[PDB]
This record gives sequence, structure tokens and C-alpha cells, in this order.
Amino acid sequence: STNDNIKDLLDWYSSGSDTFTNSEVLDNSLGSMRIKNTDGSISLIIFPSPYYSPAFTKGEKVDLNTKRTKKSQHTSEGTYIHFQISGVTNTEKLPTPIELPLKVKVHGKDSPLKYWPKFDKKQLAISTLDFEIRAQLTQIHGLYRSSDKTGGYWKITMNDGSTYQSDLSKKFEYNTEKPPINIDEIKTIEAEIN
Repeated sequence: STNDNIKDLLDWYSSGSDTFTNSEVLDNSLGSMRIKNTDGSISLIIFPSPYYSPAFTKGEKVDLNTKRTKKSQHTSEGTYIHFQISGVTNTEKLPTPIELPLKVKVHGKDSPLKYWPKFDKKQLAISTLDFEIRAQLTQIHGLYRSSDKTGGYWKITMNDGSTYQSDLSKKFEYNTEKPPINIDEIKTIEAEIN
């Protein structure tokens, strides 16, 4: 028996993500962007953070690794629109797709990984890393599905000593999100469940 906030977390992190590559910027206002995907849909993405306010200009190409905030819509004008939050990075690729060094501990015990993917984009938003990591945990390790797996944290340590961490008992802090990072510079990723 989990409390309600954990149930909300279980629904958010087990609902997948939206991936679009080489999309085009149509407009860039404060706190948002309007983007046209190669399939013909439009994405309206919000950016609630002052530290990560995309500065792309009309016509520039960008990748999308985002989460939808709600059901897409078929407009009268005949367009298909997605409503998403964060997750826009440059289209720059890595030579060879790398596997991110994630180590997981569930109550101190080392929990081995299953279906943990490789990444080939040189840059990933911190919120994207947040949901990839938390999806591995909810799907493979039982996070949020029971009272004994409702807290903990994940921590990324960069080659230079910089770290990023997130508390597993709360949804990701989008309002304070930092700029995307070069995944090739990540030294390690730790995650512990309690």
C-alpha cells in the first residue's frame, strides 16, 4: 500500500517517452518552443527553468527526447499537436553509441540491470536521463510498485567532478533544471532504492 504521490510517480515513469529526430524550430518564445517534426506533427514544448532556456532560432534543427503532459490533438486546421515538457537538444551524434555506466542498489544489495540501452547522441537533457534511469528502476527493479521501494536517489558524477543528483521520492525538478550535458563525459551513474 503506497501513498498517492508514489502512485503519481508510478504512472509518470512507466508511460514511456516521445522521440523525434531532426525536427525544426518554428518559434521560440520564453518558457516554450513550437517545433515541426519530420512526420508533420507540431510539438509545443514548455521550459519552466531559468537555467535551461533554449535559445535556438527559427529553422534550426533539434532532437526531442521528451514526455507528454497530455493527450495530443487533431486541430481544425488539420495539424497534429503534441504537448510536451523539456527534452530538446542539438542533433549532434556520437561516433559509436555508448552504454551508460549505471550501477543500481536496492536496499544495499546490488541489483543487476536488464534492457539498459546504448545512447549515440552527444548531448542529453538532465530530465531525459532522469526518466531513462527511473524507467529502468520502475520496470526492472520495482520502484514505486510497493511501500518498500519508494525512495532513494540517482547521482551522476562527471569526469570533472561535477555531480547531478535527484531524489527518487519526488517528481523531477523541471523548474530548476540545468542545461543538457555531454553524455560522453559522464564518469559514473549511481542509484539507490530504500
